[PDB]
Amino acid sequence: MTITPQNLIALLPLLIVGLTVVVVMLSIAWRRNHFLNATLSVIGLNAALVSLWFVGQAGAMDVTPLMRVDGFAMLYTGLVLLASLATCTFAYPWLEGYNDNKDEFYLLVLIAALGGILLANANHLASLFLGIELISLPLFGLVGYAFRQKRSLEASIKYTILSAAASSFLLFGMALVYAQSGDLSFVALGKNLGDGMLNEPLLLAGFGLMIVGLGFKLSLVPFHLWTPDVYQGAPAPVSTFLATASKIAIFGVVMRLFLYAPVGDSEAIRVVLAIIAFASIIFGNLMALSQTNIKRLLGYSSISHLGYLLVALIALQTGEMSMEAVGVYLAGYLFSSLGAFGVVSLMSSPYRGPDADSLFSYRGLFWHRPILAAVMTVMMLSLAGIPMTLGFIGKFYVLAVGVQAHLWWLVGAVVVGSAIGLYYYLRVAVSLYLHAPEQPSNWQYSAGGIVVLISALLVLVLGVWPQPLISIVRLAMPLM
Amino acid sequence: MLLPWLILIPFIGGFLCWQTERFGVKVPRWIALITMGLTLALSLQLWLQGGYSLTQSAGIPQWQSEFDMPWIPRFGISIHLAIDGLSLLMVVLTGLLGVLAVLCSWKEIEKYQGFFHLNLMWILGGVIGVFLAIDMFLFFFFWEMMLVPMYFLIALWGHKASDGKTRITAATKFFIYTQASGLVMLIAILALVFVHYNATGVWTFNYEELLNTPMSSGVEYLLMLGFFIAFAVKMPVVPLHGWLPDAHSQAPTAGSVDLAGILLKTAAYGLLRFSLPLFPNASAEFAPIAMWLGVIGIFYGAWMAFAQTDIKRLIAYTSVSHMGFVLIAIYTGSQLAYQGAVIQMIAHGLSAAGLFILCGQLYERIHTRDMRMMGGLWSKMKWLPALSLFFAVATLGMPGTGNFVGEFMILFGSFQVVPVITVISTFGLVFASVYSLAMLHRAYFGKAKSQIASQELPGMSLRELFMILLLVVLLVLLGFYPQPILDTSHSAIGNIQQWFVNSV
Amino acid sequence: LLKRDPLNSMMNIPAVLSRFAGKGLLLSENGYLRWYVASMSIGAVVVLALLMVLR
Amino acid sequence: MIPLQHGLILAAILFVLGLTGLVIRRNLLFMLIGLEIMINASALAFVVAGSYWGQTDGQVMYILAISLAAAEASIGLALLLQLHRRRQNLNIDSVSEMRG
Ligand SMILES: CCCCCCCCCCCCCCCCCC(=O)OC[C@H](COP(=O)(O)OCCN)OC(=O)CCCCCCCCCCCCCCCCC
Ligand SMILES: CCCCCCCCCCCCCCCCCC(=O)OC[C@H](COP(=O)(O)OCCN)OC(=O)CCCCCCCCCCCCCCCCC
Ligand SMILES: CCCCCCCCCCCCCCCCCC(=O)OC[C@H](COP(=O)(O)OCCN)OC(=O)CCCCCCCCCCCCCCCCC
Ligand SMILES: CCCCCCCCCCCCCCCCCC(=O)OC[C@H](COP(=O)(O)OCCN)OC(=O)CCCCCCCCCCCCCCCCC
Ligand SMILES: CCCCCCCCCCCCCCCCCCCC
Ligand SMILES: CCCCCCCCCCCCCCCCCCCC
Repeated sequence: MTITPQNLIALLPLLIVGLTVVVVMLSIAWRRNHFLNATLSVIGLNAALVSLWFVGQAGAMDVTPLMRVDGFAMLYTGLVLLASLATCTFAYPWLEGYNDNKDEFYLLVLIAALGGILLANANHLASLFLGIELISLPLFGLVGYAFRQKRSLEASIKYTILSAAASSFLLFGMALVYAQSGDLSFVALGKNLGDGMLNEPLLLAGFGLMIVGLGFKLSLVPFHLWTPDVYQGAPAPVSTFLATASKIAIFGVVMRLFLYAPVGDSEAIRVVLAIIAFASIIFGNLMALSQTNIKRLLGYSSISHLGYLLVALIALQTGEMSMEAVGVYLAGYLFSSLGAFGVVSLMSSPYRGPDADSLFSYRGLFWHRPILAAVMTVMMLSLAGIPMTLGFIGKFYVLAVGVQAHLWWLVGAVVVGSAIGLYYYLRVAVSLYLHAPEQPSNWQYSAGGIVVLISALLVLVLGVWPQPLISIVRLAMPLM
Repeated sequence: MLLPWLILIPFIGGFLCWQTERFGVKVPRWIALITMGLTLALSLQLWLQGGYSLTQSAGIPQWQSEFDMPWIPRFGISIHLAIDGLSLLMVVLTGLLGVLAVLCSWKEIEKYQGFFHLNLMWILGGVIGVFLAIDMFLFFFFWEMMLVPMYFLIALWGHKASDGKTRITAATKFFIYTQASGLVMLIAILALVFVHYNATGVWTFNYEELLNTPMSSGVEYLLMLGFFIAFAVKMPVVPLHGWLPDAHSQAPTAGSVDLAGILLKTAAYGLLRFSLPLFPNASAEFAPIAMWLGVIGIFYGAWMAFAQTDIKRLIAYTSVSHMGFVLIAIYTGSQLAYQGAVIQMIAHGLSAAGLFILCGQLYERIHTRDMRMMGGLWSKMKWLPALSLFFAVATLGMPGTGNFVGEFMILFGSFQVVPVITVISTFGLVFASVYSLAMLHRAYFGKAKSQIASQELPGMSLRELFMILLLVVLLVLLGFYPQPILDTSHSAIGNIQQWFVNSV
Repeated sequence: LLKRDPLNSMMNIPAVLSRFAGKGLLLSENGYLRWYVASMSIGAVVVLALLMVLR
Repeated sequence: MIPLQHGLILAAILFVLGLTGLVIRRNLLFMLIGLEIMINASALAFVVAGSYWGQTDGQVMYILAISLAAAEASIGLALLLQLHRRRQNLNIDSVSEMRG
């Protein structure tokens, strides 16, 4: 369909991020300046947030056969933009330690944010596929940005090969779904069925291959083995972006796909997703038990937390507040992961070159970085689902949503995985305060410290008083 | 209106203890003392003005004081506090033990002392919030909120003679036990709230409205089992007791941390307030299993206490056996056994506080806890062995101390309800005398078994001696004149019992 | 017979099972990209077979 | 007159052969070749489905698919060249340093 000016108003964050990509690229073409290009990128992302306010002042409508903009899309756009802004802020000191070109980083972060926004508004299989690829390829660049280092090149090769394979799986599944149902829009996948014929074998096989691709992207068992290697090998701001923005955007488009598709309330797909959620929770928590590397530990943590989110997704076509639970949990998980990966990024910045080691060495962090240790232990308590943290509010939402839908196996899985998480998260948070024998001064490092401190304060305050976040998420509802 | 201040004065006091460390390294102890004294004074003022002795039973709900303020209105969650006689007795007891814990941390002045006092005050405020909250989410929030300062007190400020990894192991075991049991309770709470929402149509976590929720016997049994698992971890009920002696042994060696966090029994109160009224039919069906678990707890705790070579683990298993007696008392339908349970909870608090303070003083004098390395200490110390003799005599169940009053009222009511269990439990009293005399013989009587015991040790200070003598006076007065406590708890206990027996 | 707490040990054995299961699951993280592709294809086979069985 | 089943079966055969080539080959270049076979097979499946319905959306999905194929072939060959110039070895089992 044609694009009216109101439709152009509803595309405002997408347009502003694309224009920021063009402007930053032309500025690099003018002169290779780190500060100006980083500033232009963060100005473009903040302008995209203000454009989200302007989009909210407009209506909720279908801008294309491809895109649909509503409060759901606005919430996920805001989450992706916050994650991208935090990634740029954490990236500046680390890139200040870098030696090669250091503005293509911000260009790639902007293009990945553009893909996240497209997935936030995606109402079509074409827009879903394109948003996944626009997330993925800049992350191929960003994970191997320090390709002279062995670990970053290894993580880049693994992520590139496995994401190309997963995109092939997703595209073949989309092709089988389109072979069954003549339309590629979300609301028409399974529409031409009735009288108990919703489980068409070709439609289920197509959704299975799409589940393979998306479950690679979400680090769900058994498509999870890439996660600790890529999280450990990637640069720490890249690990921050990969943990927050990619997972949030892909899970949002999966939420909308299962909300809108008439095949979403299928018993077979629900049982398969229940198996995947159970295995993801238990396996991620069990594999994170004996990890001394903080980044591998957060990779397995991401596996288990996406399992909890999947549990909230399974109850979507039965209950009502599954969308609200996913929103609250995703806000809490975003802020906790931003704090944890930002502490990891700040202590690993500036970049020490490809030859020097990059181990975190979090033991006894309090005796020389007390504020970062306090932020890190708040984040470790939040990822554990401890009360007085927003992670507990998300976990409580997941438990309430599971109890309402009689998903008792998943409820018991959440309880057991939470106990295992208690063990390893408390191990990290108490190793922060022990005594270690042995083993800045610019405002961008201070900006990263302020970002992790504000994330910690948000986690604590919204864990004590979660009503504002619930009220914000509840008014961000999609088209029914 | 004073209940929010009963919770908030410990939190504000802990924050001021943390902040006023810059004014001096020996400053925050005075702030902690002042705030715990303020909390105790406010509890005593609520006791005096409440008129609990003249209150007659009128049925649940019946609150002497109440406070309500919306917290999460989406789920119908509100900060909803209420106090009656049982909650008031528990709040006065935790205020008194908090003052004792501040006084026991005196003359331990190191770096980050203000954060130690902050953790202590937050544990105490969480305990008070557990005793005051009468909606499910706030009760669960206070139930799980105590575990983080407790974990960091055990792991970071713990027993300095340990390996360092043993303290972390004990603290992690405690945290995993209590938090997993709490999560099971949260599942039971959420399922009860959803059953009520399907039955009526309005979201609520309020305890008053969640009463008389129509549900089948199996669902009610499952909800009762979730609540009981959470309370049975912290009661402790065997086999879920294993966190307790490890948490006591690896606790900070002043002994104040035991009184602040481990010594009090919020789980018996939790059973009385949220298990019998919310699920009376399920509790009535579960009563034989719970009473046999109590008998097993009595005998297992006595046998474990006899076999210890460490004093702190001996006192911990003593606590396990006494809580087995209380657990037997709770699942009867006797007002007399419930009053005995209340007296036994208070008496166990006083006697275990005295025993743990005396053990901490003995350890700071002889630098070991092994009873094989100590002996003949009656001839070497001035005050400690005689007071330890008194407190072992009190935990034995001696008439003249409140432990006897509580235990024998429990046994009288239980014999009126279940005679065989009462017979076996009185033989458990014989086993209690056996382990108390074993500890006294191994520690203070005989010949010295090492060179550290063959020396004259310094006497106790005036502060430690006076707070131990305060505990002695309180136990003796509770043994000889327990009537004010019974008159305080009578109306609440009668409400619980009449709700429990009229609905079955 | 009870001087080393037996009930505590039979409540400790879930931690032993969890540690054993974690060590067993960590064998799949061998770092080999061909095994990661193979595990993705195995998961695809399992998901498709479960969907066809459940119908 | 050409069945939809036959075109989809042809695309499935090519996809499975590309996945097998991706798994069994230890050289990274042949892994990239198998990836190209897989993405071309999925694009062929989209073209078959679009031709069955008489819609232009199948060829549009093909165009997006080959845009992805071109860009990720470029990225994968750049990473292959980097691996070759840093190790003088294209064995994918040698680049396995990070492990659980
Ligand atoms: C404080 C609690 C915690 C907050 C955490 C937030 C995390 C996510 C951030 C983005 C969330 C955006 C959610 C927006 C949902 C809006 C849903 C909706 O329908 O809004 C419509 C409303 C106008 O009302 P109405 O009359 O309905 O409009 C239709 C008229 N045709 O229009 C609106 O409501 C407009 C909404 C504009 C939002 C602008 C946001 C700007 C960015 C703020 C960032 C703050 C810093 C956070 C990070 C700290 C450091 C890490
Ligand atoms: C490891 C710890 C975690 C363990 C796993 C999590 C708990 C598992 C609970 C399994 C429950 C099995 C229920 C089987 C029947 C389900 C279908 C059914 O008919 O349910 C009955 C009822 C809904 O039917 P309806 O007609 O609406 O009746 C309303 C009045 N009840 O249903 C309802 O009204 C609600 C039913 C609620 C069931 C209990 C939920 C609370 C669980 C408490 C803790 C776990 C059990 C005890 C501890 C075990 C050991 C850890
Ligand atoms: C009576 C039956 C009915 C009631 C059931 C009630 C269930 C909830 C309450 C009981 C929970 C029991 C938990 C037992 C384990 C407690 C944790 C523990 O012991 O941690 C210490 C230990 C670390 O110490 P260490 O072994 O020295 O170090 C090895 C690593 N270097 O840690 C480790 O070795 C690894 C610890 C991994 C994480 C903890 C284990 C979680 C297991 C699932 C928890 C839920 C269990 C549900 C019920 C199961 C059957 C009872
Ligand atoms: C890592 C490895 C280790 C960690 C993981 C280990 C396993 C963890 C999970 C353990 C718990 C498993 C699930 C237990 C609950 C089973 C629920 C069930 O079977 O419900 C069926 C039925 C539901 O009620 P329904 O019949 O529908 O009611 C309508 C009319 N009556 O129910 C009923 O009708 C009532 C049934 C009551 C009896 C079943 C509950 C048994 C609970 C066992 C634990 C408690 C035992 C007693 C207390 C011990 C001390 C705490
Ligand atoms: C309610 C928030 C809980 C999480 C944050 C915890 C950190 C608070 C601020 C830092 C305080 C650190 C104190 C460390 C004392 C270590 C003493 C060791 C020697 C005894
Ligand atoms: C290795 C970790 C394994 C964790 C397993 C957790 C299992 C928790 C208990 C689940 C119990 C589910 C019972 C469902 C009964 C449904 C009955 C329906 C009747 C209509």
